[PDB]
Amino acid sequence: IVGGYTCGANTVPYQVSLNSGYHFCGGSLINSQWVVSAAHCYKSGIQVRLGEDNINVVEGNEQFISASKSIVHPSYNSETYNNDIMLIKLKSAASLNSRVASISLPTSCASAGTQCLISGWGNTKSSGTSYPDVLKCLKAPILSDSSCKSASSFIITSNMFCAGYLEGGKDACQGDSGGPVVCSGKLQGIVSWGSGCAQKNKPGFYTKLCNYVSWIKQTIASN
Ligand SMILES: CC(=N)N1CCC(Oc2cc(C(=O)O)c3cc(C(C)C)n(Cc4ccc5ccc(C(=N)N)cc5c4)c3c2)CC1
Ligand SMILES: [Ca+2]
Repeated sequence: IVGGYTCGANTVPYQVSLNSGYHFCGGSLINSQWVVSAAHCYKSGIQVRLGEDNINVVEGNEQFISASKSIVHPSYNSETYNNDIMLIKLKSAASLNSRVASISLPTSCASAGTQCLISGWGNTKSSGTSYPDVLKCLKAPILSDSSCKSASSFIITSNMFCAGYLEGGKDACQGDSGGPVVCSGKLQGIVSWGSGCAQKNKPGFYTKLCNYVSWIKQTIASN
């Protein structure tokens, strides 16, 4: 997260860190047994870490649970990033309380102009590299699909939205991948891609989660 702020310990209780010997991606807890992240976060050997603030210190509210199964969306396209979404099942159910909590799925999509909360342990610099230990947060508005298409020279589908600041300076970044965009208490997005971070006319792009609720619900119901 570039140009954001320290969230505060456990203030984003659905935020997870995916760990393979080190933090590599974020995710969102959607019930006691399932996390949603980005398909581009797929790898084997995933441990889900819940209840994290400082990812380098055991502070006492963590739950570390191995993944039993990962399911990348059947139509994920790694060249265009279309359908950048993956479900991860936990080997055991997480214990839910104030510091570890699921985030509601949307019943309708979010509108352009709404300020949403984006969070992660990604790079905090637009030019350099600096990775934080504690969770960072950013409020950013959803931009119109037309604005997003005007800015970018890459493929943008109806399964993506963009959010952020066309002037630059505030954005998600590498290491925030897979993490949440929450708007009015609903998980509306997954950190998916961007041309650099916080650069002028290169906003963040996000998987448009509202398009996937049926797939999420049926996949969970049958697995
Ligand atoms: C859509 C498409 N097919 N394409 C072609 C390939 C391009 O891939 C690039 C281009 C560039 C570039 O410099 O232009 C960079 C720079 C970086 C690092 C060093 C920061 N990465 C890795 C990265 C990883 C995750 C991110 C997650 C989120 C956001 C964000 N801004 N919200 C940025 C992210 C950036 C990049 C990935 C993207 C456009
Ligand atoms: Ca910790």
